[PDB]
Amino acid sequence: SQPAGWQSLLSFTILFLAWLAGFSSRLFAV
Amino acid sequence: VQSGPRTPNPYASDNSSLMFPILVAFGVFIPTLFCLC
Amino acid sequence: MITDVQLAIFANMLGVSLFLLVVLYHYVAVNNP
Amino acid sequence: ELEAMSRYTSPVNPAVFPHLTVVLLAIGMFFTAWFFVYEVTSTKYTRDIYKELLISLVASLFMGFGVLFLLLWVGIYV
Ligand SMILES: CCCCCCCCCCCCCC(=O)O[C@H](COC(=O)CCCCCCCCCC)COP(=O)(O)OCC[N+](C)(C)C
Ligand SMILES: CCCCCCCCCCCCCC(=O)O[C@H](COC(=O)CCCCCCCCCC)COP(=O)(O)OCC[N+](C)(C)C
Ligand SMILES: [Mg+2]
Repeated sequence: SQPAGWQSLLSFTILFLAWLAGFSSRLFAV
Repeated sequence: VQSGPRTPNPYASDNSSLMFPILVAFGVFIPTLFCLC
Repeated sequence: MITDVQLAIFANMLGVSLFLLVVLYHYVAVNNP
Repeated sequence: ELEAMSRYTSPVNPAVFPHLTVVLLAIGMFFTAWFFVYEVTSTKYTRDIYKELLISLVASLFMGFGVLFLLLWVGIYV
């Protein structure tokens, strides 16, 4: 378990959750 | 013009039929996490 | 259909989880350069 | 006649479309996360192609069925 692989997995996960939070906070008019 | 009384759903029965598919999914997942060796 | 309260709770919890993951990333990277 | 036939049931009980989505979507996600990790921590020589194809196949299978059940829970009825 290299910390580089987990570090990159964490980066990908946090970018995906940022995407989803940006998409989900913009539905209060729909 | 008006149809009449609706029909009861003949689909399933509780404690066996609802959880049977979920259990099939679980039982497939576990042997898939066995093909490591 | 989703209500307004459910989606507001969802947005709040997701933002909090985002910032927790930010601080976790900083911790990991600093501790193991 | 319409008298000798039986009323058509769906192959899956509708009230279990949600519970069968998440289970078939969590596992899938899990498998995908196992694939991605494997591709970050592996050098060109060490990588085995068979494990790649096999985990790709299983993750894609569960993810596809889960996407179908999700698509069918929201009300598209493919
Ligand atoms: C939804 C939005 C999400 C944002 C996405 C951001 C992704 C964050 C993760 C990126 C980190 C990748 C790190 C990486 O190098 O992986 C690539 C290989 O990289 C991969 O594993 C994934 C590649 C996917 C690219 C898409 C391909 C499409 C076009 C192909 C024709 C191969 O690495 P290696 O081959 O191991 O490099 C040698 C190891 N060194 C450390 C010495 C470099
Ligand atoms: C850690 C655990 C994570 C495991 C993965 C979980 C992912 C699954 C989450 C998806 C939840 C969907 C929300 C939902 O189902 O609510 C919908 C409301 O329908 C909608 O309009 C919302 C649709 C938006 C959902 C699309 C998400 C897909 C993601 C791609 C970006 C309920 O609508 P209903 O009113 O029930 O419609 C059914 C009744 N009909 C008459 C229409 C048949
Ligand atoms: Mg059809």
